[PDB]
Amino acid sequence: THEIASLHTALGYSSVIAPAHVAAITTDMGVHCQDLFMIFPGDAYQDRQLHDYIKMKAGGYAAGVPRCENLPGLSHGQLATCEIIPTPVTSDVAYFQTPSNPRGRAACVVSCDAYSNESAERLLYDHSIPDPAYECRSTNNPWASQRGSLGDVLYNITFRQTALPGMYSPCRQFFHKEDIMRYNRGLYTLVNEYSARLAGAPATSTTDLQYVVVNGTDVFLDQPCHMLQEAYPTLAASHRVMLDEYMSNKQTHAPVHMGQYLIEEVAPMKRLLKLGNKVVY
Amino acid sequence: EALLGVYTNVVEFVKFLETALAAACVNTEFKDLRRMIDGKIQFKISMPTIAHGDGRRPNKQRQYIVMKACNKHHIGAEIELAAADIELLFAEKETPLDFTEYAGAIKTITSALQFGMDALERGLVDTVLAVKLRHAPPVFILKTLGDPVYSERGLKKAVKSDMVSMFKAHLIEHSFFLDKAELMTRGKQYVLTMLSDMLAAVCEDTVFKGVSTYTTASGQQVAGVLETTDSVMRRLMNLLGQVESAMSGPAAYASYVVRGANLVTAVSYGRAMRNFEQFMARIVDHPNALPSVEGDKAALADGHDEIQRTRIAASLVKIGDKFVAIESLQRMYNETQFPCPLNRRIQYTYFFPVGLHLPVPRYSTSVSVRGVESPAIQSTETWVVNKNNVPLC
Amino acid sequence: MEATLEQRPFPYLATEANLLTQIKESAADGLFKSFQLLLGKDAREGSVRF
Amino acid sequence: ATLEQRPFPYLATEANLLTQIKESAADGLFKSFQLLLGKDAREGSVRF
Amino acid sequence: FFVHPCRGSYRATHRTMVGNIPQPLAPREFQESRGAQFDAVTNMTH
Amino acid sequence: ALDKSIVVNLTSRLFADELAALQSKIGSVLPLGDCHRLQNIQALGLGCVCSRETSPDYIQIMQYLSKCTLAVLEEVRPDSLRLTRMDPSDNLQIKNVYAPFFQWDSNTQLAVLPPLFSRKDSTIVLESNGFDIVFPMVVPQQLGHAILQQLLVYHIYSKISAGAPGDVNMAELDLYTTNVSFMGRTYRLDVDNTDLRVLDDLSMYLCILSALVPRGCLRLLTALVRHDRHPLTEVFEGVVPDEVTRIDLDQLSVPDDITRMRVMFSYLQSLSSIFNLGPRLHVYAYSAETLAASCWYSPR
Amino acid sequence: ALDKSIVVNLTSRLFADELAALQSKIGSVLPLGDCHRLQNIQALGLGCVCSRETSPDYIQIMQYLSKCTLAVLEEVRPDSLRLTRMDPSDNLQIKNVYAPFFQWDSNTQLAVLPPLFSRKDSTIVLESNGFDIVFPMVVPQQLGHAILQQLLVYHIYSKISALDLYTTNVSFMGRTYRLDVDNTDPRTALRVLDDLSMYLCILSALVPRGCLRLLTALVRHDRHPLTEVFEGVVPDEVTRIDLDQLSVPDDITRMRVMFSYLQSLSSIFNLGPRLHVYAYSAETLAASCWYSPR
Amino acid sequence: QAENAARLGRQVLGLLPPPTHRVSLTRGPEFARGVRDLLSKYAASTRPTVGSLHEALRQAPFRQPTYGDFLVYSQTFSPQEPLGTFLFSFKQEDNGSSMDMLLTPTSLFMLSGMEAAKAPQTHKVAGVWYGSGSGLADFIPNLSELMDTGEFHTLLTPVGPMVQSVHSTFVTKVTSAMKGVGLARDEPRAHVGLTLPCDMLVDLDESCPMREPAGLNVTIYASLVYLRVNQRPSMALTFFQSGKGFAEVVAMIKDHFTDVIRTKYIQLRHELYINRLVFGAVCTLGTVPFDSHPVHQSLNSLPVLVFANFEAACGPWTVFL
Repeated sequence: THEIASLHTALGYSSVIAPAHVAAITTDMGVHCQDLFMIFPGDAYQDRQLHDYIKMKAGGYAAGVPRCENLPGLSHGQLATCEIIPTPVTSDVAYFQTPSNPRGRAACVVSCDAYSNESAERLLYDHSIPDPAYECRSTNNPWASQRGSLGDVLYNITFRQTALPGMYSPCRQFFHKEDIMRYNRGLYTLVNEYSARLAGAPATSTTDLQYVVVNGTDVFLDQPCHMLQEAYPTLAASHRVMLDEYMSNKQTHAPVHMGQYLIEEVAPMKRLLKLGNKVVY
Repeated sequence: EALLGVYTNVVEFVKFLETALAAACVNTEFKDLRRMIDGKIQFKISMPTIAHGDGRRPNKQRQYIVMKACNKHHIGAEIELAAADIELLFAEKETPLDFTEYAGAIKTITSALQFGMDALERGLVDTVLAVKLRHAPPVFILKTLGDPVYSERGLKKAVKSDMVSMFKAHLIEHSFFLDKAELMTRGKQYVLTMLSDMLAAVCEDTVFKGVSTYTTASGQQVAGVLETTDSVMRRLMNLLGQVESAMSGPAAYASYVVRGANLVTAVSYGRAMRNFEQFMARIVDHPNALPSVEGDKAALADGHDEIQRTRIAASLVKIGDKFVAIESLQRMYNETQFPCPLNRRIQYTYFFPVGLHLPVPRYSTSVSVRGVESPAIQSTETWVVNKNNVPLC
Repeated sequence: MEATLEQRPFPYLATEANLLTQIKESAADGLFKSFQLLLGKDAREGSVRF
Repeated sequence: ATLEQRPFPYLATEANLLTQIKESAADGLFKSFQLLLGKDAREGSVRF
Repeated sequence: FFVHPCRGSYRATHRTMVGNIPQPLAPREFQESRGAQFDAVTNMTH
Repeated sequence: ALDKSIVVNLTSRLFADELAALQSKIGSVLPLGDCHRLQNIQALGLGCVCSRETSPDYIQIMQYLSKCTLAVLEEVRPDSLRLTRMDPSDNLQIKNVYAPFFQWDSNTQLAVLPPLFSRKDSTIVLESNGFDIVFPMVVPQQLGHAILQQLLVYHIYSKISAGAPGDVNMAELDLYTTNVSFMGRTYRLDVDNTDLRVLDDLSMYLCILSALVPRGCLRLLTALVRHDRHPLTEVFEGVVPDEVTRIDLDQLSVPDDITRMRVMFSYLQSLSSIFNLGPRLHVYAYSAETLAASCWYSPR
Repeated sequence: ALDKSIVVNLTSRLFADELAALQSKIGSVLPLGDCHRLQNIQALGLGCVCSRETSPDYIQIMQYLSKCTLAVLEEVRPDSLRLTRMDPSDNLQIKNVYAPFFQWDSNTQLAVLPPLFSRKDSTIVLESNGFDIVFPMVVPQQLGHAILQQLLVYHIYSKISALDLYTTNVSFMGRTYRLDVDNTDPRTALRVLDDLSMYLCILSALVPRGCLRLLTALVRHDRHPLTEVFEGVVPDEVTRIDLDQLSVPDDITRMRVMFSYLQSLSSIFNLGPRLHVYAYSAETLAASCWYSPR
Repeated sequence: QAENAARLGRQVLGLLPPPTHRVSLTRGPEFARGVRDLLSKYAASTRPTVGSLHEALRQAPFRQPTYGDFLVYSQTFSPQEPLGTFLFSFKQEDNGSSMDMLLTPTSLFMLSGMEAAKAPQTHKVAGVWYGSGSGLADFIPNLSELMDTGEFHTLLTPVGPMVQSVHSTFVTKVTSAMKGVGLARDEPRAHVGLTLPCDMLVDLDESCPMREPAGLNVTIYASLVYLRVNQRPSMALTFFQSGKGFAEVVAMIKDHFTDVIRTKYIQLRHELYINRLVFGAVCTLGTVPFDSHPVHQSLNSLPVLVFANFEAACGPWTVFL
């Protein structure tokens, strides 16, 4: 045993880290959705014949590293899970090109007064106040931002960690009230805790599926989505045709057509999109 | 048939003080750290004010006092000695095969003892780097906090909202900056204004700023260490030359022993100074002397003035006027099969629609699309592009 | 036993570096734990008692 | 004013202090004492 | 959802059909375009 | 400071075939009738008591194991085996080579039990000396108190089916006894119903209890009436079945009832201890790939 | 390492009478009260609980014997007795001078019991000091149990009397013996019997039915050497219980609780401390053994 | 820098097991000179000094525990413990490689569900280390059914007192002590004694006197009692302290739980389930030497005893009734 004591003699921050070079993308950015049959095993329909019917239309550990045995091998990497938040058909598309929350209300608590939970809760929930993003509407979808809404019913669950490996949920961070109120404090207390504490329930790494890391040893990751409280849009195209317009000409591309649209991605990494042999950065 | 060669490894012994990481630290050897309860460093910051004669109420004299404390760390190791190894360590004056049975058993216990020391010397370089990685906030937070022009008035509600918009705008544009150098036609000057802005953002205001600790050849001043992986160090060493690649530094640690009059107060009371003798000559030997940096520097650099200076193999670089050493620590991590902490993973969240409507005055802007535009059509899926540029529905 | 701050009249030393940047804000939003402001009538060396 | 078992260099006296300690300390002749039995009767350790 | 008298509490029924979703949240120009999608799939004749 | 080693010599050299089987189990636990370092072959197995010519026994083995000294193989050299001595509360290592294979965990309590399964699973025959060494059945304590129990029930109903066919179903008997569930896992044991003569002595004892106990406890309640009767004995009158309390004790005389009550208790303490106490040892570390468990012996 | 020796100071010189009996039993095991070098004689005897004027109760005496530390004699000086000590877990020479003599061998088992055959033979009274000394008895466990088997049976059939050849005789291969009961306090020997009434009727409630049907198939014709207790006639009770049909998964849950209650009967039939002899000399009457408490 | 490696030359070679006493016969009667620790009576002088008896103090017996290395989730093992608690290892199935479940006695107070007034002090303390009690019962879904048939006492193997706990955010590393006195980590040359709360421990030797023998030994026993409260199954864990020998304490425990036995077996005059008949079990947690005073402490208050010179010697579970 060797004992070492360390002290910091400067007042301000004397060390700075920065991302420089992306080595490779681990997680496949594909289409696989989260299955609630596998996250919530208890709840079922009354008829066993009708509940076995719907399971036919949809569908553990191994030496410390958890594996799913339904897939024999994977070709595009670690497979990403997708949630589904029900949304009215009339929600505006102009919310979707700019980075924001998947609920209809902006949830940045950093702007609020320090140690004021009631003022911070009033930003998240109360609808006498139009959005900190928008002054026109109160909420994009009242199915997710409302107090007892289905967004707040499904995904405001604090993680419970069964003996089974358990699974990660991307939407759980944006809807969980108690993990958002942790950032209500002053700025420099949030900067001091940004790198020192690994936050509440992130995903695993080098697995088949995205599991929530229940064994935090030497997992190094940091994630800027908790602090800044936004989610970055990707390529969307309601038809195959309008994705061809984005790669023929990027400037004279039309974002909204009569029935269809396109969202150009705004992400901190800018990938090389190459379909065919035409390359659009 | 016969053997041709029997070849082994000799473990590359790298201690803490030979690496350039010790430019970011101040090393003092401390005999009995098992006996310490707490550390303490005590600041007293006297703040001057401008006197101006507008309609202000003028400020009186201000004063701040800052308390810092140590952080304990523990390192473990492991040695498993064999049963018969300890058993035949004792009997000898047997046949000459039992001498070489004996002499091959002392080789086992010494190579097991080098392993106990190497696994402890790697632990310093690990735990000192883990100290640095906890107190290292990223660029996009600290760049906008490192300029006083945004917060001269104070952090009210409208300034905080005005900085959150700037953490986002700096995270989208200026992230992965060395990967953006290929696509930019300007290129090698974009990285240099990015990386010198990382230099200007770090608080250079250290207590030991006047202490001489590292020098180059010809007495120039080393200021800071940037640490990368091997793949990034190939880039930055090609973009900027390794102008000198040898620095000077102390050969050993600074000693602190509790001998003398420190020992009486350590036993009688529960406390103990650091450098009691220099601390006594300020109070009782020569009182009422105002502190002046030209004559007070010898009491700051306690020990670290006049440690034997030796040549340190490094790799320096010119950034602005400030010389920066460049390290890479993969050789101390890939030989032990532990993953390097500078290799690092970043998670993003990807927000995404499917299946909307568009309102009653429908419009278009495209010149070239002939098909879909009928109002009876309804889109029930959206197309996403993978990591490998394969579109999926 | 945690380490605590104490206002005893220590013989303070002189550092070359300035410390004054962003101090007035860092009292309001805490950069560091365990500080104590001292305004004008009370910014002095306390009377030593033992 | 606190009692403490730090290993002081205790000084030696000519006079005895042993007359009626068993029933004076038990009936509280003087406040703030502590009795040490056996292996506890030792100058323990230093820790600053 | 609706409010039920007695403290009162919030109690619920179920929008059985699709059209019980109110028209600010499922408008009529959607809802008859959704009907033209029914018309094209089954290939019925008018 | 003390020296412990147990080195057994032989009269004849080993064959090349028999050497590979003891190299397979170079770590094992052998019972051993003597505490000294130099010793002959006839004690280090279980061939001193259990043999083919003698009738197979359970209880006389279990009487023997708690009286016996255990030892662990270190290195098998022809012809001199090298065991290591087991001490009270001494820390050492065990490799788990036993047929059939039960999986060990750390923080389990190993209980040395006699072998009641097949011959080729248990023993390794030494043809050079003509003597049989027998490796005991090392099984964890909760299995060993449950692998015993279902096989002892299977031995009883095998005795009923041989006396009358209509009382016992084979499919009901096999599926509920030969499959043993432990730690989430299932083990289908070798039945060896090819002809379980090990367990005939226990199946004689537990039945001779099972008739004499309800006849016995009637007389023991009624003889203890006091005003200083223990107040928990008033509660247990509701536990005994109603058909038990209707025995005419006028049928058995006093010179018969002294013989019963002495047979009553003398079987009990001879049967209580042979379920309870044998050489039983703890394990605090285990690894499945190395198959090596760090153990320590508690002699009781 | 460790020391073990107890030298017993004594306030009067012993007579040549009582010094001759002590010199005869120079190797003997007797308990004593406290764990110190210097010791009064009023802790050496077992007669602090087993006296003449007080009615002794051999269960409470035996219950007393598992509390105490045990000691072995070394020398009998005319002033001071000198004794060595038995501690866990220590190897020690032991020598039996115990007068109801049995034969031991190497790898035998032992146990310590109160004197249950002839107390006047096993206790010498000290007329000079006034305090008598009672020697306990060491017995191998087969006869160690079989004496406690008979003493529990005796208090059962002494209470029904409110004769002797069936209740006071301990049986063994080759010999028969007499237990010493004239004045026994039965109250501590009946609380043990009160707890036997607790275990035994719960064992009558969970009796496996297939095992009772095994006796209805056995004792009628299949006669065996160890089933001669029933004398060829079935009990009337066993025919009453086996009217039900047999089912395997009923008795599996029964035989586990049959098993687990037979773990409990060790607690009521315990001996005192145990002695595992690994080597015993025959003509010298010494041995070597390691003391194991509980 | 070799001066720092010369310290490992001293301290490793000085700290080894004593070697086997093996002397060749050609040397002579030198082997009698190598027997020093068997010598037990040292000479005293008119004024002995440490320079006279440094050789008498040099021979010490060879005492060493065996540690257990446990890797625990940080939700079960609370991040703050008094460093001498007793431990249990629950075990149901090997699911992963190394994730282990440990139960302090305040943690098993919450899984039980016993009432407040029967343990009035630790109910406040074990209610603040944990949630409502369902933060732990999600690991064992069978707690309603392990109590019915009575398989819970067969799944606990008592381990011994804590030594060190290295705590991280998601995973706590716990080092216990078996076989004896565990060596203290942070304070050097010290010995970790075993701490029990004053509420769970039920002392057993207590007299006016109104005389019992002294000895060397007193053994701490654990008990675990199957009962039913509010028509729901629940357990009860109590401790005992007596050096009376195992033949008495089983009779001494039945007098303690008399009223508990009386309330239960009223219920089975009406329904008799053979699984319900098993009542309790008793383990032996290891010996304490005679006349050691259990020193009272207080933590936040929670009164907590502490037993110096505790050595751990685990036994099985024997089913008393």
